Amino acid sequence: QVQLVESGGGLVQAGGSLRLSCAASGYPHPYLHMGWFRQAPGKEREGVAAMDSGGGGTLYADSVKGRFTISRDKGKNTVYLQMDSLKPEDTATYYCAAGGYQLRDRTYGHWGQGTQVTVSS
Repeated sequence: QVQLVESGGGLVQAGGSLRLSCAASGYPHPYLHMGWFRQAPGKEREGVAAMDSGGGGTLYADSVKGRFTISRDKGKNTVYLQMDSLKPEDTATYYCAAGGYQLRDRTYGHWGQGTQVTVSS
């Protein structure tokens, strides 16, 4: 139904900055949301950021407020995660998801394969 492709991950220095990209098939759902989630080894997956199709509505996990920014290029159907002031504990697989609500992972029915981010001190 909707396929999602993440890019932009890898090794980065602590204190540094990355921008992740998520390309999606078709067009953004008009009322449901697209989100970034992450899952570190041994831990449950957790929401990072989400937004609506207009782009006006955005929501962030407390852990990343003020450091990460979600946005869209409507010129495509690509959503971005700008990640600044990275910390070692931000190390995780980062996933793009579509068709869900806010940071409620169980409401999303489309998930990317995920992209590794490792933050090196």
